Amino acid sequence: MSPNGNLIRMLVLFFLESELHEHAAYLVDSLWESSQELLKDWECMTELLLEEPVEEAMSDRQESALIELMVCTIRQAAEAHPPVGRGTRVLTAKERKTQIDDRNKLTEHFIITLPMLLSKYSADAEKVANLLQIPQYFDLEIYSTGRMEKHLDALLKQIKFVVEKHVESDVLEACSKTYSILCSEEYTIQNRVDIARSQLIDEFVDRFNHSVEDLLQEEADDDDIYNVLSTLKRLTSFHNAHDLTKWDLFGNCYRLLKTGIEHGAMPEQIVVQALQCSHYSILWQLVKITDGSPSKEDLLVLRKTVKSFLAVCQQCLSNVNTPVKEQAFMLLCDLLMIFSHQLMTGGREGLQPLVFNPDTGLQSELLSFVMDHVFIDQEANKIEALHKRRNLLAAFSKLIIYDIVDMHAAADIFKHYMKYYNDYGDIIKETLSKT
Ligand SMILES: O=C(CC1CCCCC1)Nn1cnnc1
Repeated sequence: MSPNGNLIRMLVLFFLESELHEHAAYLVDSLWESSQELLKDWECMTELLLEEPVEEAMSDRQESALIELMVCTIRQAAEAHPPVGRGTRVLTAKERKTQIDDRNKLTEHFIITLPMLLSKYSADAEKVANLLQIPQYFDLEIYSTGRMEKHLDALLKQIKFVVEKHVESDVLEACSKTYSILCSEEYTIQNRVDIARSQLIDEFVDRFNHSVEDLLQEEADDDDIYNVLSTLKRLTSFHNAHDLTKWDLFGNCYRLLKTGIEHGAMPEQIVVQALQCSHYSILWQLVKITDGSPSKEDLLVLRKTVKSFLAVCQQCLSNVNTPVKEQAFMLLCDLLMIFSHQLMTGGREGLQPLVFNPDTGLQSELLSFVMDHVFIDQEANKIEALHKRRNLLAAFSKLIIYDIVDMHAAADIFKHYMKYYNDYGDIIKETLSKT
């Protein structure tokens, strides 16, 4: 009750204060055999999180740490295996039984308690994002079984509050994925969630559209810019896992990107998001066309869309802001692979009119970026920025392998940059081998 409450408070302290466990998931995993009973006292945890003190309060950091530990215990309980990077087998009868029992407990519990947790910590993005990892583990059918419809409403109310209050890409993506899990994985609740999710979108599409018009008709305000970006961010987040094509979003993103090209003065984040959103619209347009039996004119309308967007991403290579370039590049190396001749695989030869070969000028520019932005002269931010450039190359690399860009002019650049390995590598190798 409060005995487990002391232990858990001290366990949060031992995690934070000692750098003996760096990963929460690993700490939990390590203790799991010995301290399962304690680590699945979820009523204790939510209590510690939700109650007000008598004495000694929790500090903001330790609350955060508790939530993270809690989410890790939930996973391990639900999944019944160690986390990614500690894995290795059959569940025994009793282990399976415990898994079903634990899943039931945490679902009933968290259905009721997750809306409350989200309410209290609604503005703490890192906490909210961490809490919204929880529904993926629920036994969704219990939203019907328990006559628990009141708490699904409750959750959806809070998810609405979160998206409405936040712009962080983690928070938003966490929300999107959550609607995703509540939607498609039970018919009973599907109709209810779809109604709440579609009403949410609507409110933002209207705000976005009004804001798009505000900005473009306009001397443009900081408000105008915050409204366009803020709303767009929400929609782009969702547009990855939700098919928002019924709202013609591609049109207003295209206006923001063309205005930015013409007059040069569109904020980098609006441009980056507008690109990402348009891209997501396009992929979803494709999915509807693959799966349906499309006519000639369907294909020809999608083609014109794609040609007009590849034109835009090309032009965006020349944007001063290097995040735009990277995004534009990323999308080019995505799209030119997608609308390659691969598109006519699996008896899909109807799609020929959608195939695109990038011209010489575009291949030259897709070489240019690599010379300028993968291969550059000159803590935690640099190990991250490296893996990005690594991905930018790996995405370019696919175009080389299938002769979509000039495979010889590419390799020439790879020569030029590997020169010091070919000229002095052996000598540097053997030298370091004797020290
Ligand atoms: O947060 C905003 C507006 C917001 C729009 C959605 C995400 C980008 C930023 N502005 N800002 C204030 N101080 N620095 C930037």
